[PDB]
Amino acid sequence: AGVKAYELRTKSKEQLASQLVDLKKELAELKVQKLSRPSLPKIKTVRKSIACVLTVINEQQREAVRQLYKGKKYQPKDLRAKKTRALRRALTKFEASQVTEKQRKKQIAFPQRKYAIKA
Amino acid sequence: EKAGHQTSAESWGTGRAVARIPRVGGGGTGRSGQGAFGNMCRGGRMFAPTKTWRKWNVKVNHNEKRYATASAIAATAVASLVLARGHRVEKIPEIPLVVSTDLESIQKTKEAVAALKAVGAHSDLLKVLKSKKLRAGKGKYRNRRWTQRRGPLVVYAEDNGIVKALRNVPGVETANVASLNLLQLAPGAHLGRFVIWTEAAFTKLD
Amino acid sequence: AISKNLPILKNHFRKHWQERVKVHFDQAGKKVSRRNARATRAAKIAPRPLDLLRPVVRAPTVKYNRKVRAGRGFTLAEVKAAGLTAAYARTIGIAVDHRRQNRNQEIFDANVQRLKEYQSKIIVFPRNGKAPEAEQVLSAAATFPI
Amino acid sequence: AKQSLDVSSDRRKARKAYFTAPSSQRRVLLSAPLSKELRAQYGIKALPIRRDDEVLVVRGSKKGQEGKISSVYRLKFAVQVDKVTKEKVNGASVPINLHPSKLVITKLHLDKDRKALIQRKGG
RNA sequence: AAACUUUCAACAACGGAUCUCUUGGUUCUCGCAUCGAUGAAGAACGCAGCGAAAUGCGAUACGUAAUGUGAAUUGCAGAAUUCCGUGAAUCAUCGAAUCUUUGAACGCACAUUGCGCCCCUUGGUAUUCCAGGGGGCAUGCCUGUUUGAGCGUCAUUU
RNA sequence: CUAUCUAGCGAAACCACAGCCAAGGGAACGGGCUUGGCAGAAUCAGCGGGGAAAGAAGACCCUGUUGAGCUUGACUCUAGU
RNA sequence: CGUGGAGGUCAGUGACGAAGCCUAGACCGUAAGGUCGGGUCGAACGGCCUCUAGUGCAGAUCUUGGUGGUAGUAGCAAAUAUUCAAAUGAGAACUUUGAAGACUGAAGUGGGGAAAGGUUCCACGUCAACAGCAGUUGGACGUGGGUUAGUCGAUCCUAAGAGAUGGGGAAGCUCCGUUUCAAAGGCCUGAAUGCAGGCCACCAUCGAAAGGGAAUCCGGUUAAGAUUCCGGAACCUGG
RNA sequence: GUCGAAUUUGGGUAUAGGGGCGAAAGACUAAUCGAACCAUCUAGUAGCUGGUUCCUGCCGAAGUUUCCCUCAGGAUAGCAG
RNA sequence: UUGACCUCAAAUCAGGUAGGAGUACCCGCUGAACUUAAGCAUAUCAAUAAGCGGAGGAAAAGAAACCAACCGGGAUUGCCUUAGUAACGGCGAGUGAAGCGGCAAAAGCUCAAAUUUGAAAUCUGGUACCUUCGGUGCCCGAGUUGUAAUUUGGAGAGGGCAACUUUGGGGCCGUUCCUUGUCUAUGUUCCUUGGAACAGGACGUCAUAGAGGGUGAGAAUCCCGUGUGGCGAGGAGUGCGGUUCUUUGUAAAGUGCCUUCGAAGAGUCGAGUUGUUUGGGAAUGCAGCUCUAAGUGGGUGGUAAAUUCCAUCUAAAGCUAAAUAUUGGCGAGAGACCGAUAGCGAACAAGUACAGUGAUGGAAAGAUGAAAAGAACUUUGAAAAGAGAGUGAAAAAGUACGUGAAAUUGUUGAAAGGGAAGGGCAUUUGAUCAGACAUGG
Ligand SMILES: NC[C@@H]1O[C@H](O[C@H]2[C@@H](O)[C@H](O[C@@H]3[C@@H](O)[C@H](N)C[C@H](N)[C@H]3O[C@H]3O[C@H](CO)[C@@H](O)[C@H](O)[C@H]3N)O[C@@H]2CO)[C@H](N)[C@@H](O)[C@@H]1O
Ligand SMILES: NC[C@@H]1O[C@H](O[C@H]2[C@@H](O)[C@H](O[C@@H]3[C@@H](O)[C@H](N)C[C@H](N)[C@H]3O[C@H]3O[C@H](CO)[C@@H](O)[C@H](O)[C@H]3N)O[C@@H]2CO)[C@H](N)[C@@H](O)[C@@H]1O
Ligand SMILES: NC[C@@H]1O[C@H](O[C@H]2[C@@H](O)[C@H](O[C@@H]3[C@@H](O)[C@H](N)C[C@H](N)[C@H]3O[C@H]3O[C@H](CO)[C@@H](O)[C@H](O)[C@H]3N)O[C@@H]2CO)[C@H](N)[C@@H](O)[C@@H]1O
Ligand SMILES: NC[C@@H]1O[C@H](O[C@H]2[C@@H](O)[C@H](O[C@@H]3[C@@H](O)[C@H](N)C[C@H](N)[C@H]3O[C@H]3O[C@H](CO)[C@@H](O)[C@H](O)[C@H]3N)O[C@@H]2CO)[C@H](N)[C@@H](O)[C@@H]1O
Ligand SMILES: NC[C@@H]1O[C@H](O[C@H]2[C@@H](O)[C@H](O[C@@H]3[C@@H](O)[C@H](N)C[C@H](N)[C@H]3O[C@H]3O[C@H](CO)[C@@H](O)[C@H](O)[C@H]3N)O[C@@H]2CO)[C@H](N)[C@@H](O)[C@@H]1O
Ligand SMILES: [Mg+2]
Ligand SMILES: [Mg+2]
Ligand SMILES: [Mg+2]
Ligand SMILES: [Mg+2]
Ligand SMILES: [Mg+2]
Ligand SMILES: [Mg+2]
Ligand SMILES: [Mg+2]
Ligand SMILES: [Mg+2]
Ligand SMILES: [Mg+2]
Ligand SMILES: [Mg+2]
Ligand SMILES: [Mg+2]
Ligand SMILES: [Mg+2]
Ligand SMILES: [Mg+2]
Ligand SMILES: [Mg+2]
Ligand SMILES: [Mg+2]
Ligand SMILES: [Mg+2]
Ligand SMILES: [Mg+2]
Ligand SMILES: [Mg+2]
Ligand SMILES: [Mg+2]
Ligand SMILES: [Mg+2]
Ligand SMILES: [Mg+2]
Ligand SMILES: [Mg+2]
Ligand SMILES: [Mg+2]
Ligand SMILES: [Mg+2]
Ligand SMILES: [Mg+2]
Ligand SMILES: [Mg+2]
Ligand SMILES: [Mg+2]
Ligand SMILES: [Mg+2]
Ligand SMILES: [Mg+2]
Ligand SMILES: [Mg+2]
Ligand SMILES: [Mg+2]
Ligand SMILES: [Mg+2]
Ligand SMILES: [Mg+2]
Ligand SMILES: [Mg+2]
Ligand SMILES: [Mg+2]
Ligand SMILES: [Mg+2]
Ligand SMILES: [Mg+2]
Ligand SMILES: [Mg+2]
Ligand SMILES: [Mg+2]
Ligand SMILES: [Mg+2]
Ligand SMILES: [Mg+2]
Ligand SMILES: [Mg+2]
Ligand SMILES: [Mg+2]
Ligand SMILES: [Mg+2]
Ligand SMILES: [Mg+2]
Ligand SMILES: [Mg+2]
Ligand SMILES: [Mg+2]
Ligand SMILES: [Mg+2]
Ligand SMILES: [Mg+2]
Ligand SMILES: [Mg+2]
Ligand SMILES: [Mg+2]
Ligand SMILES: [Mg+2]
Ligand SMILES: [Mg+2]
Ligand SMILES: [Mg+2]
Ligand SMILES: [Mg+2]
Ligand SMILES: [Mg+2]
Ligand SMILES: [Mg+2]
Ligand SMILES: [Mg+2]
Ligand SMILES: [Mg+2]
Ligand SMILES: [Mg+2]
Ligand SMILES: [Mg+2]
Ligand SMILES: [Mg+2]
Ligand SMILES: [Mg+2]
Ligand SMILES: [Mg+2]
Ligand SMILES: [Mg+2]
Ligand SMILES: [Mg+2]
Ligand SMILES: [Mg+2]
Ligand SMILES: [Mg+2]
Ligand SMILES: [Mg+2]
Ligand SMILES: [Mg+2]
Ligand SMILES: [Mg+2]
Ligand SMILES: [Mg+2]
Ligand SMILES: [Mg+2]
Ligand SMILES: [Mg+2]
Ligand SMILES: [Mg+2]
Ligand SMILES: [Mg+2]
Ligand SMILES: [Mg+2]
Ligand SMILES: [Mg+2]
Ligand SMILES: [Mg+2]
Ligand SMILES: [Mg+2]
Ligand SMILES: [Mg+2]
Ligand SMILES: [Mg+2]
Ligand SMILES: [Mg+2]
Ligand SMILES: [Mg+2]
Ligand SMILES: [Mg+2]
Ligand SMILES: [Mg+2]
Ligand SMILES: [Mg+2]
Ligand SMILES: [Mg+2]
Ligand SMILES: [Mg+2]
Ligand SMILES: [Mg+2]
Ligand SMILES: [Mg+2]
Ligand SMILES: [Mg+2]
Ligand SMILES: [Mg+2]
Ligand SMILES: [Mg+2]
Ligand SMILES: [Mg+2]
Ligand SMILES: [Mg+2]
Ligand SMILES: [Mg+2]
Ligand SMILES: [Mg+2]
Ligand SMILES: [Mg+2]
Ligand SMILES: [Mg+2]
Ligand SMILES: [Mg+2]
Ligand SMILES: [Mg+2]
Ligand SMILES: [Mg+2]
Ligand SMILES: [Mg+2]
Ligand SMILES: [Mg+2]
Ligand SMILES: [Mg+2]
Ligand SMILES: [Mg+2]
Ligand SMILES: [Mg+2]
Ligand SMILES: [Mg+2]
Ligand SMILES: [Mg+2]
Ligand SMILES: [Mg+2]
Ligand SMILES: [Mg+2]
Ligand SMILES: [Mg+2]
Ligand SMILES: [Mg+2]
Ligand SMILES: [Mg+2]
Ligand SMILES: [Mg+2]
Ligand SMILES: [Mg+2]
Ligand SMILES: [Mg+2]
Ligand SMILES: [Mg+2]
Ligand SMILES: [Mg+2]
Ligand SMILES: [Mg+2]
Ligand SMILES: [Mg+2]
Ligand SMILES: [Mg+2]
Ligand SMILES: [Mg+2]
Ligand SMILES: [Mg+2]
Ligand SMILES: [Mg+2]
Ligand SMILES: [Mg+2]
Ligand SMILES: [Mg+2]
Ligand SMILES: [Mg+2]
Ligand SMILES: [Mg+2]
Ligand SMILES: [Mg+2]
Ligand SMILES: [Mg+2]
Ligand SMILES: [Mg+2]
Ligand SMILES: [Mg+2]
Ligand SMILES: [Mg+2]
Ligand SMILES: [Mg+2]
Ligand SMILES: [Mg+2]
Ligand SMILES: [Mg+2]
Ligand SMILES: [Mg+2]
Ligand SMILES: [Mg+2]
Ligand SMILES: [Mg+2]
Ligand SMILES: [Mg+2]
Ligand SMILES: [Mg+2]
Ligand SMILES: [Mg+2]
Ligand SMILES: [Mg+2]
Ligand SMILES: [Mg+2]
Ligand SMILES: [Mg+2]
Ligand SMILES: [Mg+2]
Ligand SMILES: [Mg+2]
Ligand SMILES: [Mg+2]
Ligand SMILES: [Mg+2]
Ligand SMILES: [Mg+2]
Ligand SMILES: [Mg+2]
Ligand SMILES: [Mg+2]
Ligand SMILES: [Mg+2]
Ligand SMILES: [Mg+2]
Ligand SMILES: [Mg+2]
Ligand SMILES: [Mg+2]
Ligand SMILES: [Mg+2]
Ligand SMILES: [Mg+2]
Ligand SMILES: [Mg+2]
Ligand SMILES: [Mg+2]
Ligand SMILES: [Mg+2]
Ligand SMILES: [Mg+2]
Ligand SMILES: [Mg+2]
Ligand SMILES: [Mg+2]
Ligand SMILES: [Mg+2]
């Protein structure tokens, strides 16, 4: 039951804030009835919903902070490439590309010649 | 290598009224005190443990290799051998069976099958259909569950699709006359493979 | 110990030899994969024949000096005597060896001959991609034997 | 035989694969053949069996019996139909596990992507 | 003659040989090249309607998002079974997050759930004192920056 | 208080096979072999003659081109000096 | 002669019963062994020709596992001691209660704590195992309950001692060193916060539940907690 | 035996294996000390004990020679297949 | 008084980086003994184990201060062979490489020392601005104690001269590659046994599919697959062919000829000595201390020295693919392997339960049946259970569960028995088995 990922993404922050609070109100009230009854399997879907609400609220604020940093040279390490320690310190495609002026002319003067031999 | 040798076990020495074999340290578990290393003791190391560098492949002289493949062919001419080797060539017009080279182009099974049956290979075909049986040993779970006889050897010059046509038939195998494997020629080192030749193949032999 | 009448052997196996032991079980797969490694080179390399032209060289000492052998590269004298520069002679696939000077004419002749005669049977494609369809010969040395 | 360097014929991994197959993959191993009628109409031999399919037992001591699929028990590699039940001597009735391959589907419960599957298969 | 003892048989015990099983081991080959201060490896404690393990996870806790898939999961219960459907599932996939207390482990400690300092914000009169919330302060080194020291030292003094 | 008898509970040592002698010869001190004495179910409490009784691959002794603790103008070295 | 596996072959055997096992039953072989019947059994297995080995057991104070005689035997005898009745229970020398007889005799068989254990505490259920007789009982089994602090501890301080830091060794893991051959700071004031005041400056930290130390008592209360809860009366530090 | 001091003792702390510690016994250093405990080198070497797995058929020994830091072992010739 | 400079500090200065894990392979350091020598010290084990520092997907080595002595050869690595050879060795035990030759793979290279000196032409950052692995403009910083171009010995530079040759940067379809989805054959006919047909018989079918697994027993055709082809979706990215641009070029490269010039690495090479190592022997490498070069110089040329020549390379600075390594990691395919005392220790809640203060030590243990149909109900019992009765193909499968051996044990039956028992030959007695019976009714 409970909440749905796409429906939440439309609602505004300040509504989500209140969404949560009455889910916490419910889940709290659940745990009361829970110990007065022969179990209560129902409480699973609301505590999962709280995760979803909180996932979305996170999605927004992260994306929002993603915008505020767009195009800039220095972005929070939270939001960076990840990939690999070893990887992300490898030379950039630019840095590996550089070639000494002596060579760039040698790489022009006599670059590899495609040929063949018939008969 | 590590087998049966992963442990600290020392001997206990004489004087404990216990055999001198190495025995396991510590306590608190049945393993402690038990016999270690050694072939006689459970959980130990096997005597003279098998090595990979055991000599597996065997070298043969090339001329002697061809001498084997040669007689192996000549036996396919002898009616009594091929008969004795367990092949159903009982009737059939003549040995050798040489067949129309059009065979080499047959690309579909139902054709290639009835092609052989009509040239007189039907009886040693049906054989291999009736010889499939569960394997005798534990090789059953070693990826050989089944054991069957040998159908005829269909030998060509060029492969125009006879190979794909007979690749699914139970017991027939196909070979170029340029190669001619002795294993196929004398299965079990048994002379007299029943061999169906194509005229193109047969005229190539010399 | 020492018994009967037998030649004295020397078997160097006191050393933990069973540690460093190489079987080659891979001789099959190290060939099958040695082929596929060459097969797709020539694929990626397109009409070019997998190897440089290699010179004719005398080979040394008092034992193998009788025969003649493929050397490393064509050296310097023969490259200009073939009418082209070093730096270009490597672009058309040819072996250039800057050491090994020429102390022998009969070889120097045959080698420069081996160059022009190579330059003959080739076809060297232009800057562009418009070229005469290029059937690929894989061998070079066996196309220009010695 | 297998011509591919991908498929293996090794008996061990095969039985590992069957028994460790997940629920998604089991659903396909739980395919059932289609009845002479349903074969005609849809031009399709077999489809993964699913719940509410009416069915006909083609094998076993229940052969020639009919009912609707009560549940597909994928955990079990088995299937339950109503009307086919053991009555234990305590008076209770108990569902009898049957195999999809020993069943034939006499009516398909269809929805959109069950339709679109019958179409997605050529035939 | 019994009892007793011994030997044999039958049935019954004791025990798990043997036979047949094999989601395991073992060895050969083939292909690929990716751990970590963006917090790894490893550890601790937790997390399910009913779990002690194994397994999975991290207070969003046997999982949240995304994608596919097309109806189950199943020990009982429960459901919304929300089935021509943005949709079942202990499914596959995984590109988005969460990720307690730790650990090279970074304010200082650490047989302690011990103890400082800085910044923002909320409540208690509140610049100060107490409390809640949020973010912070390791080392060596490089490049840069800002601020300094030295009759090491060149000019200017006026 | 034990032992002893009973209800209940219930081990261990050891074990080639076993268990009456005399002599004989015998690896020169036999439960077994040879010749004699003999020889009758099933058993309980005691006992310390035998079982060359049990305990532990003799420590004494010798052997081993097997050690170790130790000593010294043995052989060969060495920190320090 | 026999065993595991391998190529070949009998189109060999078999759910109408393979293999195994049991047979004071049969036959063959000098023998290793082979063959058959009967029983029990449940899914595989054999003959011949070859190949190949982790291929044949009575011992090794062999290894592991199982089992005997010993044997219903040695034993269940230290710590003065038990008895009558009831209740409960299928069942009582052993449980509960009553009574009688006794003991430890406060340097205790009393009343608390430290280390250590870790729920053993308490209550209800409950006796297969465990309590070397017994068990209706238990420190067992099952299910639950339970440990409340400004003042009692920890926390703070320093002890023997340990240990970073400039540094100096060492190939290095690392060693030395604790004020040393170091530019080692952090207070109170005014002008909401920087400059102007200004003193002062050998020195991380860890190290005591028995050392040092801020400060609580009585009465009541639970099945099980109390200098902690409640009622009343106080005190100490910090605002 | 000693029992008001070279007394008994808790806890904290220090010294570690050719090392410690010793009012000295080769004592003690976790039931381990004339060199701890743990793993590895290690399946250490053994001229020395012990064991060494089916049947039948034929042939059939030696304890002597010489050399050996050789005397419980080898080489060597002899006997044997 | 004010402004720089050198050097040296500080900051919770702005941006970063190192640590740890892993360790099969890889580069180094350090470093044994057991052992062999039938003793033992050199030697051997071994330039090994243990200990330490540093990497990658490979590492390393590499464009020769090489090998040779030939008609010479020509970076490196690996295979084959040199070769159990040369040599080392109480010349004992033992040790032991190299040059050539065949093959695998092949790939070459750049700095330092030169005045741009008619122009620091070089570069880090900050910053706005965009087309963001970056691009421009501006600005602080670096730097003349040397940033750029140019040159690397195979050269090559300056001049002098004389003609011919040659180009750049973007992306827009398709291919290849990685992720990844999906389509693509043929009996469930008859009979018989059985609980179950997957069995045997009958009649068929498909096969570029008769690998394998699943399903109530030996299943090509019941299911998943297998074989052959076909169609999507998302990714890299410059290789392969195809697009059309831009105009790189008031740049760059190639090549001819004359004459002059041609910088080439020091507490290094080399040496002495010490130690160690090596097959390296009057000294193979390595390092300590001491000495310390030259520039037609220097190193090597495997017997030390003087002398005379000859041969061949250019140290003391640097980068690089492939062939090569791989008891680790990830993903696969296999075997004349092992079959629960085997095979890894672990087929299982196995590095677990348990032991130790600690480092460490470290097990046992798979199988009811097709399916729980897991024995309703009656009955004796305090109860655990027993007895009926049910399920099942079977209970001679009942969660002590497939088959159920031996030791050992209970009952029943048979026989024997005066201080063991068992064995050989023979026979009485009993029990028990047999082979031999068809020729006229
Ligand atoms: N087959 C029994 C063997 O017992 C061995 O283990 C046993 C031994 O280690 C040890 O047995 C000792 C024995 O070593 C020593 N030499 C004599 C001693 N009397 C024995 O004792 C053992 O056996 C006796 C006799 O049955 C029993 O009465 C006794 O209870 C038992 N502990 O006690 C263990 C348990 O009996 C091994 N597990 C294995 O070799 C094998 O299982
Ligand atoms: N004689 C009629 C023909 O038999 C042919 O084939 C015969 C067999 O080969 C086939 O039976 C199967 C077969 O389907 C499959 N592809 C192979 C399998 N081994 C065969 O199995 C057969 O042989 C085994 C022994 O091997 C025997 O037990 C039994 O006869 C049978 N099960 O079925 C037939 C029975 O003998 C075809 N079915 C067809 O051409 C036609 O029916
Ligand atoms: N100061 C160093 C920096 O710390 C940063 O990390 C900051 C936080 O993310 C980190 O927070 C830690 C957290 O890691 C951890 N899992 C939970 C913990 N409570 C937090 O701890 C922080 O606050 C506590 C308060 O009691 C302090 O005791 C602790 O020293 C401090 N690190 O503590 C830092 C702030 O004190 C970054 N990891 C990095 O840039 C760098 O290492
Ligand atoms: N010494 C006479 C000859 O000089 C020649 O000198 C070379 C160069 O100096 C000469 O000059 C080339 C010129 O060819 C070409 N077409 C134009 C190019 N800019 C020049 O290039 C040269 O000169 C520039 C200055 O202009 C310098 O930076 C530098 O020396 C070089 N790049 O081109 C020659 C190419 O090899 C060669 N070294 C050789 O032929 C011979 O020695
Ligand atoms: N007695 C009535 C009920 O029996 C039930 O139990 C039934 C079974 O589980 C139990 O089975 C027992 C078994 O437990 C035990 N291990 C022994 C035996 N294998 C079985 O025995 C049973 O089956 C046999 C065979 O037909 C009958 O002869 C016998 O009477 C019967 N008790 O026997 C019972 C049937 O008589 C439950 N225990 C309970 O509901 C109640 O006691
Ligand atoms: Mg083992
Ligand atoms: Mg003994
Ligand atoms: Mg066909
Ligand atoms: Mg087998
Ligand atoms: Mg078998
Ligand atoms: Mg297997
Ligand atoms: Mg198999
Ligand atoms: Mg090549
Ligand atoms: Mg697959
Ligand atoms: Mg395998
Ligand atoms: Mg009922
Ligand atoms: Mg099933
Ligand atoms: Mg859809
Ligand atoms: Mg459509
Ligand atoms: Mg079975
Ligand atoms: Mg509950
Ligand atoms: Mg789970
Ligand atoms: Mg349900
Ligand atoms: Mg249900
Ligand atoms: Mg999943
Ligand atoms: Mg995830
Ligand atoms: Mg974390
Ligand atoms: Mg942390
Ligand atoms: Mg910390
Ligand atoms: Mg905070
Ligand atoms: Mg007595
Ligand atoms: Mg008694
Ligand atoms: Mg006792
Ligand atoms: Mg005992
Ligand atoms: Mg005793
Ligand atoms: Mg006398
Ligand atoms: Mg006598
Ligand atoms: Mg006497
Ligand atoms: Mg006597
Ligand atoms: Mg005796
Ligand atoms: Mg006798
Ligand atoms: Mg006699
Ligand atoms: Mg006499
Ligand atoms: Mg006596
Ligand atoms: Mg005795
Ligand atoms: Mg004793
Ligand atoms: Mg003793
Ligand atoms: Mg002795
Ligand atoms: Mg002894
Ligand atoms: Mg003694
Ligand atoms: Mg002596
Ligand atoms: Mg001697
Ligand atoms: Mg000694
Ligand atoms: Mg065999
Ligand atoms: Mg085997
Ligand atoms: Mg076979
Ligand atoms: Mg066979
Ligand atoms: Mg049959
Ligand atoms: Mg068998
Ligand atoms: Mg018999
Ligand atoms: Mg029978
Ligand atoms: Mg039986
Ligand atoms: Mg049988
Ligand atoms: Mg079965
Ligand atoms: Mg079966
Ligand atoms: Mg063996
Ligand atoms: Mg055996
Ligand atoms: Mg035995
Ligand atoms: Mg024995
Ligand atoms: Mg016993
Ligand atoms: Mg007895
Ligand atoms: Mg008793
Ligand atoms: Mg008694
Ligand atoms: Mg006693
Ligand atoms: Mg008493
Ligand atoms: Mg009473
Ligand atoms: Mg009592
Ligand atoms: Mg008294
Ligand atoms: Mg007192
Ligand atoms: Mg108390
Ligand atoms: Mg209690
Ligand atoms: Mg107890
Ligand atoms: Mg008791
Ligand atoms: Mg009892
Ligand atoms: Mg206090
Ligand atoms: Mg403190
Ligand atoms: Mg101090
Ligand atoms: Mg220190
Ligand atoms: Mg100092
Ligand atoms: Mg300030
Ligand atoms: Mg105190
Ligand atoms: Mg109390
Ligand atoms: Mg109060
Ligand atoms: Mg005295
Ligand atoms: Mg006195
Ligand atoms: Mg040590
Ligand atoms: Mg010593
Ligand atoms: Mg010391
Ligand atoms: Mg003393
Ligand atoms: Mg003494
Ligand atoms: Mg001990
Ligand atoms: Mg001790
Ligand atoms: Mg000693
Ligand atoms: Mg110790
Ligand atoms: Mg210990
Ligand atoms: Mg051994
Ligand atoms: Mg060794
Ligand atoms: Mg030896
Ligand atoms: Mg001796
Ligand atoms: Mg001598
Ligand atoms: Mg002897
Ligand atoms: Mg900063
Ligand atoms: Mg590291
Ligand atoms: Mg390392
Ligand atoms: Mg020796
Ligand atoms: Mg020796
Ligand atoms: Mg010695
Ligand atoms: Mg050495
Ligand atoms: Mg090492
Ligand atoms: Mg890496
Ligand atoms: Mg590679
Ligand atoms: Mg490299
Ligand atoms: Mg060079
Ligand atoms: Mg070379
Ligand atoms: Mg030497
Ligand atoms: Mg000598
Ligand atoms: Mg020698
Ligand atoms: Mg050596
Ligand atoms: Mg060497
Ligand atoms: Mg810039
Ligand atoms: Mg910039
Ligand atoms: Mg040109
Ligand atoms: Mg049928
Ligand atoms: Mg099957
Ligand atoms: Mg059939
Ligand atoms: Mg199959
Ligand atoms: Mg199959
Ligand atoms: Mg199919
Ligand atoms: Mg299909
Ligand atoms: Mg397919
Ligand atoms: Mg140089
Ligand atoms: Mg060294
Ligand atoms: Mg030297
Ligand atoms: Mg390099
Ligand atoms: Mg490279
Ligand atoms: Mg391996
Ligand atoms: Mg490893
Ligand atoms: Mg393969
Ligand atoms: Mg077993
Ligand atoms: Mg095992
Ligand atoms: Mg077992
Ligand atoms: Mg076994
Ligand atoms: Mg085995
Ligand atoms: Mg084990
Ligand atoms: Mg356990
Ligand atoms: Mg241990
Ligand atoms: Mg079992
Ligand atoms: Mg009743
Ligand atoms: Mg009752
Ligand atoms: Mg019954
Ligand atoms: Mg039932
Ligand atoms: Mg029935
Ligand atoms: Mg039956
Ligand atoms: Mg049965
Ligand atoms: Mg059964
Ligand atoms: Mg049951
Ligand atoms: Mg049970
Ligand atoms: Mg049992
Ligand atoms: Mg059973
Ligand atoms: Mg079974
Ligand atoms: Mg039995
Ligand atoms: Mg008597």
